[PDB]
Amino acid sequence: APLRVYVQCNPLLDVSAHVSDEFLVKYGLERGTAILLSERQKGIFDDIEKMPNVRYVPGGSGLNVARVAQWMQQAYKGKFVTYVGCIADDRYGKVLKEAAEHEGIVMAVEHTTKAGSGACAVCITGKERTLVADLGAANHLSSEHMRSPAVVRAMDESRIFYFSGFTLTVDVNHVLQACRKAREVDGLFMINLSAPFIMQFFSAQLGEVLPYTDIIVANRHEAKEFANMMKWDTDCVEEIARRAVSEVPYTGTKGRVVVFTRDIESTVLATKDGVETVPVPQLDQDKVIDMNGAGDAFMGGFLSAYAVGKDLRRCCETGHYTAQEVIQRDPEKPSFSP
Ligand SMILES: Nc1ncnc2c1ncn2[C@@H]1O[C@H](COP(=O)(O)OP(=O)(O)OP(=O)(O)OP(=O)(O)OP(=O)(O)OC[C@H]2O[C@@H](n3cnc4c(N)ncnc43)[C@H](O)[C@@H]2O)[C@@H](O)[C@H]1O
Ligand code: NA
Repeated sequence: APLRVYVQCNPLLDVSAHVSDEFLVKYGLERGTAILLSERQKGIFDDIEKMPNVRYVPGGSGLNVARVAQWMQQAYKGKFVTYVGCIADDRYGKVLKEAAEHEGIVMAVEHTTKAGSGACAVCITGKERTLVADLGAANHLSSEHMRSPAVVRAMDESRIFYFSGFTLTVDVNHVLQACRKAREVDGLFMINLSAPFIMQFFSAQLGEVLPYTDIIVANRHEAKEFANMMKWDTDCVEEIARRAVSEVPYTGTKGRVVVFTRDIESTVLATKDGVETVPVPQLDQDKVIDMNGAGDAFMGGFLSAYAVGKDLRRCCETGHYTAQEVIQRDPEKPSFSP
């Protein structure tokens, strides 16, 4: 029976379409990056929606992670992951809540009338996806909600706490509440770095949370951006991981773990005990489809194995399995267990 997992992020509906390179130029976008919607992107949602074959699917980084983790523990629907974020009681909000609850996630979400539920433009150019997130309701997640009975109950019963780095743009204090709770319950606190812009523009917030963070998960690019933020003169992912273990402030007792994924190259796994690499199983690249990304899916599999007490390398193997499944989607039960 898996340990209970608490996930917090921004629940967003993904609005996905294939766009031209000129579409990216028009909107001031850098291919393959994620940003928050700004005035520079005025009109982008109307434009993408006016297209053929646009898709509307529940998204949000942490909600993706929660759904992949729950998919790996289907005997524990209602009894495994609780997700916290803020939505409106609108069409998008109802769909995000329904998809997650149908899958067995407990959706301890706030409702606001201050903005409509968030959405993310997912602009697909060949093999790459460029993401523009309009948080809407997600940016209004309140301290009142964080102290509400449903949320405190969920935190009290959970032993693994996962926040996306994307939460750092809302209110760092919400994150710190979970950081302190993880200590209270002798649990684990984990964050993903989410995007280079987190390190570029939310470094103060990230700095507040890192000392309380047991496991830091990122990809190759975010690891290099983290090195840049730290002023570390290295692009060596193994070395960046080594230094994030021992040089980034840490006040916990569970042990600091750093996990940096490298797409087809091996995943870097570091602890006080040393640095290892975990190979990614060979996959025919003609099976990799341009629909889904791999990062949240990796994190979902990682948490599904961590929750049942598997060693760190096995957690990585499980994340590779789930990531490889998700990127091949154009599937009822997993064919791999931690
Ligand atoms: N402000 C915000 N707030 C909240 N949500 C927000 C937000 N902004 C955007 N979002 C949300 O973000 C979601 C999309 O997130 P996500 O699903 O994570 O997609 P992504 O961010 O585009 O991730 P990448 O595909 O680039 O993966 P990665 O670089 O992290 O992993 P890696 O390549 O190392 O690969 C990892 C592993 O996968 C496997 N793998 C990957 N590629 C291959 C390959 N080609 N062949 C074999 N294995 C592979 C390997 O095992 C590897 O270790 C959307 O739903 C959106 O709503
Ligand atoms: Na991601």
